[PDB]
Amino acid sequence: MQKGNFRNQRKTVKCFNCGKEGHIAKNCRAPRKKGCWKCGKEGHQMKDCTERQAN
Ligand SMILES: [Zn+2]
Ligand SMILES: [Zn+2]
Repeated sequence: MQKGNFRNQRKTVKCFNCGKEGHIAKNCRAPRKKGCWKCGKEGHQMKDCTERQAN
Protein backbone atom coordinates (compact mmCIF):
# COMPACT_ATOMS: atom_id res chain seq x y z
CA MET A 1 0.00 0.00 0.00
CA GLN A 2 0.91 3.66 -0.28
CA LYS A 3 3.24 5.20 2.28
CA GLY A 4 0.88 6.58 4.90
CA ASN A 5 -1.37 4.00 6.51
CA PHE A 6 0.21 1.07 8.31
CA ARG A 7 -1.70 0.42 11.51
CA ASN A 8 -5.22 0.02 10.17
CA GLN A 9 -6.02 3.71 10.37
CA ARG A 10 -7.36 4.85 13.72
CA LYS A 11 -5.20 5.14 16.82
CA THR A 12 -2.12 7.26 17.37
CA VAL A 13 -1.87 10.56 15.52
CA LYS A 14 -4.20 13.38 16.48
CA CYS A 15 -7.32 14.89 14.96
CA PHE A 16 -6.64 18.52 14.13
CA ASN A 17 -10.34 18.95 13.46
CA CYS A 18 -11.74 18.09 16.87
CA GLY A 19 -8.49 17.83 18.79
CA LYS A 20 -8.89 14.23 19.88
CA GLU A 21 -5.74 12.14 19.96
CA GLY A 22 -6.07 8.83 18.16
CA HIS A 23 -7.57 9.80 14.82
CA ILE A 24 -6.87 12.42 12.19
CA ALA A 25 -8.93 15.22 10.69
CA LYS A 26 -9.20 13.15 7.54
CA ASN A 27 -10.66 10.46 9.77
CA CYS A 28 -12.83 12.94 11.64
CA ARG A 29 -16.32 11.48 11.66
CA ALA A 30 -17.48 14.91 12.75
CA PRO A 31 -16.98 17.37 9.88
CA ARG A 32 -17.84 21.06 9.90
CA LYS A 33 -17.50 24.34 8.03
CA LYS A 34 -15.27 23.17 5.21
CA GLY A 35 -17.35 25.54 3.12
CA CYS A 36 -15.99 26.67 -0.23
CA TRP A 37 -14.64 30.11 0.57
CA LYS A 38 -14.38 30.64 -3.17
CA CYS A 39 -17.99 30.23 -4.23
CA GLY A 40 -19.40 30.21 -0.71
CA LYS A 41 -20.86 26.75 -1.18
CA GLU A 42 -20.78 25.56 2.41
CA GLY A 43 -20.37 21.94 1.39
CA HIS A 44 -18.06 21.38 -1.55
CA GLN A 45 -14.41 22.38 -1.69
CA MET A 46 -11.95 23.67 -4.26
CA LYS A 47 -11.02 20.12 -5.15
CA ASP A 48 -14.71 19.67 -5.85
CA CYS A 49 -15.29 23.23 -7.00
CA THR A 50 -16.55 23.08 -10.57
CA GLU A 51 -16.29 26.85 -10.61
CA ARG A 52 -13.38 28.69 -12.19
CA GLN A 53 -14.18 32.38 -12.39
CA ALA A 54 -17.49 32.67 -10.58
CA ASN A 55 -19.32 31.81 -13.77
ZN1 LIG B 1 -12.02 14.44 14.78
ZN1 LIG C 1 -16.52 26.31 -4.92
